[PDB]
Amino acid sequence: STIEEQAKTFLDKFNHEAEDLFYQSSLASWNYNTNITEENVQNMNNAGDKWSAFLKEQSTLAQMYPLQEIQNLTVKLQLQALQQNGSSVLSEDKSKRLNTILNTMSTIYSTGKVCNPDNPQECLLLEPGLNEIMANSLDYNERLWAWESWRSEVGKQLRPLYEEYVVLKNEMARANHYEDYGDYWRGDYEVNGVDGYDYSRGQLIEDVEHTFEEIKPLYEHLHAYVRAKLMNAYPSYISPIGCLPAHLLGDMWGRFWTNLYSLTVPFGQKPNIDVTDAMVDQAWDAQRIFKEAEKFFVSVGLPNMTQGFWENSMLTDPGNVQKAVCHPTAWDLGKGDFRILMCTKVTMDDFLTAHHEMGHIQYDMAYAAQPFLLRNGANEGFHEAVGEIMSLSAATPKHLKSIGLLSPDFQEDNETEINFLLKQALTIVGTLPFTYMLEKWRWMVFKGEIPKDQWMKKWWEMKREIVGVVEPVPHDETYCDPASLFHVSNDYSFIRYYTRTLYQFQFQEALCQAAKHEGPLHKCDISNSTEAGQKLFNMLRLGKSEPWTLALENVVGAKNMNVRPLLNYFEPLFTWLKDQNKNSFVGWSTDWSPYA
Amino acid sequence: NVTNLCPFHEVFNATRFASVYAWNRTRISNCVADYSVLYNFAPFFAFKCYGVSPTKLNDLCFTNVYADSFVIKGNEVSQIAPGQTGNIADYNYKLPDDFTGCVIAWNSNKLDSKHSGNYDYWYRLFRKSKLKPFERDISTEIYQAGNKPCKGKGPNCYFPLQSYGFRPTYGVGHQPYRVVVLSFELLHAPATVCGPKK
Ligand SMILES: *[C@@H]1O[C@H](CO)[C@@H](O[C@@H]2O[C@H](CO)[C@@H](O[C@@H]3O[C@H](CO[C@H]4O[C@H](CO)[C@@H](O)[C@H](O)[C@@H]4O)[C@@H](O)[C@H](O[C@H]4O[C@H](CO)[C@@H](O)[C@H](O)[C@@H]4O)[C@@H]3O)[C@H](O)[C@H]2NC(C)=O)[C@H](O)[C@H]1NC(C)=O
Ligand SMILES: *[C@@H]1O[C@H](CO)[C@@H](O[C@@H]2O[C@H](CO)[C@@H](O[C@@H]3O[C@H](CO)[C@@H](O)[C@H](O)[C@@H]3O)[C@H](O)[C@H]2NC(C)=O)[C@H](O)[C@H]1NC(C)=O
Ligand SMILES: *[C@@H]1O[C@H](CO)[C@@H](O[C@@H]2O[C@H](CO)[C@@H](O)[C@H](O)[C@H]2NC(C)=O)[C@H](O)[C@H]1NC(C)=O
Ligand SMILES: *[C@@H]1O[C@H](CO)[C@@H](O)[C@H](O)[C@H]1NC(C)=O
Ligand SMILES: *[C@@H]1O[C@H](CO)[C@@H](O)[C@H](O)[C@H]1NC(C)=O
Ligand SMILES: *[C@@H]1O[C@H](CO)[C@@H](O)[C@H](O)[C@H]1NC(C)=O
Ligand SMILES: *[C@@H]1O[C@H](CO)[C@@H](O)[C@H](O)[C@H]1NC(C)=O
Ligand SMILES: *[C@@H]1O[C@H](CO)[C@@H](O)[C@H](O)[C@H]1NC(C)=O
Repeated sequence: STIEEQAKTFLDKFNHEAEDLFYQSSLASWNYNTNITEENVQNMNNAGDKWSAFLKEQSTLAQMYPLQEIQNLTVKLQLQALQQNGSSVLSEDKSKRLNTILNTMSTIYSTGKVCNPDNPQECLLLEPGLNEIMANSLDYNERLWAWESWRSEVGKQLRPLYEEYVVLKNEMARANHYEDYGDYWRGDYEVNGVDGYDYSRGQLIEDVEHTFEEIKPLYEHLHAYVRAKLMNAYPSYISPIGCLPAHLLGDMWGRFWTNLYSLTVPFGQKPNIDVTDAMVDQAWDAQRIFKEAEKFFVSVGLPNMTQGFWENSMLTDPGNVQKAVCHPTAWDLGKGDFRILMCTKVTMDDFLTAHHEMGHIQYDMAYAAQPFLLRNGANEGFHEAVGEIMSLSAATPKHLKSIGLLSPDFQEDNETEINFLLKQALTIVGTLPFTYMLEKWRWMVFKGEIPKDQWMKKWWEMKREIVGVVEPVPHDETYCDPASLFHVSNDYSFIRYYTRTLYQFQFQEALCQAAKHEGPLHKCDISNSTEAGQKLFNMLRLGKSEPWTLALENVVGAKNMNVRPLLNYFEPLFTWLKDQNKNSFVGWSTDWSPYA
Repeated sequence: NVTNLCPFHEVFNATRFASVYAWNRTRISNCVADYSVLYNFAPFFAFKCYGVSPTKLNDLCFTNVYADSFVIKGNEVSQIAPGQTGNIADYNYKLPDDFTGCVIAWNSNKLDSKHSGNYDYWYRLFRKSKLKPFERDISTEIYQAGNKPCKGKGPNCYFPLQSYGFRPTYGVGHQPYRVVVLSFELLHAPATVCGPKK
């Protein structure tokens, strides 16, 4: 027997054991998340330990068959996944140190809190009070105080842990083959062995640079408009040619600009298209919303939910003593089991969220035929974009009119479209520079270009140079601002959002072109169309069996990332902004500072 | 030719139903085979008949009847048919291409699944070759997927059998199913097994 046959037999045995082990672990996790107690935590920990141990031994056995004697190109992917996602290289003491450091950082982030200086006995946590204060309150002093207090009480503690963490991660990454941890993160987009579809780990940086260079002008126009409106709002802090202080962006960090809509609306008099009152009047509930989402998904040809989905999933918060986490998530326990966990109220936002989660569940359902190691999205960005396109398509006025929530006596003038486009832009376009700058800074930090004594200096310099945001209070090397973010402190990658932002718009334009639709792209619906559903399914069913370049070429016809769809989506808003900005200066200067 | 009734109600309606790799075999002879005893079970997942018609079955008379019973998954029931390939078809139970009989299958999730998982149903996974029609192989020897001679369970040596994990929360296509196969034939005989008639 050759190597390939033995590899196939080993893969069969591994799949047939891993399915059951994964099902048990996922069931334990769900049982904990729904019925929070202590014995549920014990069971979840036991299941996780069993799964991790099994993966470890399976990787150790799988490290025997060489990878250069296999030409099937499908066994190789699974063998590489096993060999890379369960291997341990560092010694036991270093592994224990890394795990302890990660647990300490997570606990510090989770249990961190601040107290009122006026009343030390009064303290408030981040999520309940600090987020609300940063969101809705309008007062310079309190926002500045909250921002400074959180930064000083989090980053100062987390700095030495990060300093010790980067060295261990660099050693672990350099151990296998990679230069550093940045290469380890960037290796997700690598494609090897296929002629005409190859992708190197160094191509991603150049692609990101090119896309951001093509994006910049629209972002700077939006920034100028927002700066002018904020100057109209705050009369003694914002400069006409300066930069926006960081503590006036509507949230703790500045990731999203959504909370500035109530202050920068182009036309206040014209109302929005909120349909909460109609839903209340028509006596709706969670069941009706989910049935409507199911009907919408059926109308495009995709299959609808199984009986187990309705039997097992919970859609409303039990309240009383049954504690639970109300974060909406989509579960895939395997063995044909699919559930959605969320606490649903009567709001249009819940309508859109239900559509998004049902889209994620459909994506999970599509590829449930590939081997156990290939049941995943083509890369880290496809799944999110597939989720987001449904929410994009389900918010159009035409869909609401067809459903019945919106009265047929509604008209769409210039101003309604302008308001809708601006509201979408404030959330979509305002987050790209932040993500790009954060990922770039982390890449340089891991590569070693930035020394340990210039962290904050380079961070704020790049913030000013890219995001156009200036700090309100100077920071020395004792602070660690990036550690205050959940993703940075909990060891998660961050470029997936940047990729999904482009992917969702490319997919949406391709789908709308396949449905023979005329007019502006921002008014597009694919509810009745069946060609779009079949075309989407043709890519959904693939899973990980093909490189993402091939799937992208199959869907949109382009092998690489493109930014033209995103620019075409915002064209009327871009023209309006260009016409509006004929007086105020466009651009920013980094020499200014709020603290003289 | 006054006789008694056949034990159809006993091959059906049993607590333990035997695993697929060790399927049971019962011979029916010298009785009146009424076919109204069935249809009292759940709506069948499959009632395919090959040599005769399900309606043209009460008045007909046979020579001898064989009943085979086992438990399989949901998506594997399509592999029990003349001339089919797959793991179950060629490693556990193979049917001849000139089969004359009927195949009955119905969902039994409410009786063959437990919260902690049912591990009492097995199915062979590895074998050296295929299976001849209507053949059985009940043995346990370590598979040799390698060149070095095998001694015990270890690298490149596997335990031939494997068990299911039936649970009540599994989706359709993974829940247990009960399968019963009847194989009739009409040949030189005094026609012992006749349908109910007067
Ligand atoms: C190889 O090994 C790696 C790491 O061991 C595995 O990578 C993990 O992959 C999973 C899924 O692919 C990742 O899970 C994702 O986590 C995101 C981060 O969420 C965290 O924060 C939220 C709070 O904001 C918590 O509630 C949550 O529990 C996490 O702590 C999620 O945001 C993602 O959810 C998205 O998708 C789901 C549906 O899948 C939607 O319902 C959500 O709304 C959202 O859109 C997702 O769950 C995980 O982060 C990865 N790990 C790391 C370290 O990056 C590989 O899976 C593994 N490969 C194998 C085994 O083949
Ligand atoms: C690389 O290896 C894979 C794994 O063996 C090969 O995929 C296999 O392809 C064959 C057909 O070419 C599949 O056989 C099919 O079996 C079903 C019954 O399950 C039958 O109905 C079909 O008619 C067909 O005979 C086989 O299932 C499939 N393997 C898996 C795990 O699904 C692949 O062809 C190999 N490619 C190269 C280039 O070597
Ligand atoms: C998809 O097709 C269905 C079936 O016709 C549409 O449902 C109809 O919508 C019109 C809109 O004015 C109503 O008057 C009908 O009463 C609806 N029929 C039924 C049976 O409900 C649906 O509107 C189409 N999708 C879109 C987005 O228009
Ligand atoms: C939750 O856990 C408790 C503790 O074992 C258990 O008694 C209860 O049945 C579980 N389910 C619910 C709905 O409370
Ligand atoms: C959607 O669910 C209904 C049951 O309400 C079912 O009749 C229908 O067949 C399902 N859709 C498809 C495409 O099967
Ligand atoms: C609104 O759109 C119509 C469409 O032709 C156009 O004629 C009109 O000038 C627009 N108004 C403004 C203020 O842009
Ligand atoms: C037939 O099935 C019924 C259903 O509960 C059962 O009560 C009865 O004992 C069965 N007959 C047997 C096992 O002979
Ligand atoms: C197999 O059939 C025989 C027929 O008499 C029966 O006695 C036996 O109990 C059956 N096996 C099982 C496991 O029920």
